[PDB]
Amino acid sequence: SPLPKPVLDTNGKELNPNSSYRIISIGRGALGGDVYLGKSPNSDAPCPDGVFRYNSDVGPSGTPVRFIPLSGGIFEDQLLNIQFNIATVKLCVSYTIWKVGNLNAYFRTMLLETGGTIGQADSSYFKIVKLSNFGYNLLYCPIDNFCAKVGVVIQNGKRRLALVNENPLDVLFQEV
Amino acid sequence: SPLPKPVLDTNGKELNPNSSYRIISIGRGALGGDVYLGKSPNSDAPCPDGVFRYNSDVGPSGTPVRFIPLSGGIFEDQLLNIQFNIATVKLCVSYTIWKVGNLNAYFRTMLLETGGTIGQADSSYFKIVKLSNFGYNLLYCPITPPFLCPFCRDDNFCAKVGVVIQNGKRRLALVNENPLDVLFQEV
Ligand SMILES: *[C@@H]1O[C@H](CO)[C@@H](O)[C@H](O)[C@H]1NC(C)=O
Repeated sequence: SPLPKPVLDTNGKELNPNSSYRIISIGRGALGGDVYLGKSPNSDAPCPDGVFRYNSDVGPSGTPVRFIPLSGGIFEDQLLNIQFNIATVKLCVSYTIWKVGNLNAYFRTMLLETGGTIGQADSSYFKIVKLSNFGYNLLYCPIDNFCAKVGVVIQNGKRRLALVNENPLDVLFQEV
Repeated sequence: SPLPKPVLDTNGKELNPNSSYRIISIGRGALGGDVYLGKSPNSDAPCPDGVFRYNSDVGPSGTPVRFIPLSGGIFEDQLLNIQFNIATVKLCVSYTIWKVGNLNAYFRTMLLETGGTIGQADSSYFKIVKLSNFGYNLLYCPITPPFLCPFCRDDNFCAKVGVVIQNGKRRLALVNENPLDVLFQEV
């Protein structure tokens, strides 16, 4: 019985819902590459709708996000929505909001997408956990409580975030 | 346009339409204060609609913006729209986009607001220029006749963007003199 612990950014500050963070990797160079909003393949969607991370961190920085906790603050092991915190055209507002996709028969998993909703019964909820001595992991939780770890599959040469069983993605939160 | 000059951020790097910048003050201390999206008192907008700067740089950092040229890249003396680069609800998307308000007969000028459009005939276009030899200034540049604008004189009827004190807050606004001197810090 430990009690709720705050998530901390790379500066050691508690995550604030009114701030923006890049989700960066544990690794540097070739193992680096921040999370970003990109275009998927075989995607009907009118807007960018894939959640990816870069193939190395020697290039662009990630797309910032905010965390919308269901009730109150950003704490470990607590449900929240995640949304890329940038301006889009009216059409694409939905497509900043993280969502888990339909089970993809080739990968035999669900890939992370955008196009969901904030704070509803149909929304995709995630939690931030410390499964490790350094950094955090993201889990997807429907409706401990039957969650799934987020990691990466390789899709058209890109790092596509997806649900996995082993090697989840280790991340830190870098205030923007 | 004696060869076209890209606008540079605080690292000397050319500004890009797909990055975000904070608009920061140039002076530090009490002269400091980044641009932010704030709630206007005396506005019935359904979302915050005021372009302000903080009263010193000890407070929060500014609301990031992106620059959206009418055409092409980001260059000095070239028309662009400006938008605070943040997620909002659908009804509030407009209120990330910079525009010039109507004549405020009390301040005897127009206040900078959000509520605008991007890349249309009705959009509020601005330019990034170099008046003083350190940092940049913003101008508002009417693309139709500014019947209503007191300070739309300069050259092409462009007006200097500066600051007025509204409920003890620095509110951006068209000024006759003392333009706001700004640097762009990549987010
Ligand atoms: C910004 O926009 C260009 C437009 O083609 C795109 O290739 C790129 O992702 C971005 N980066 C740079 C450095 O231009």
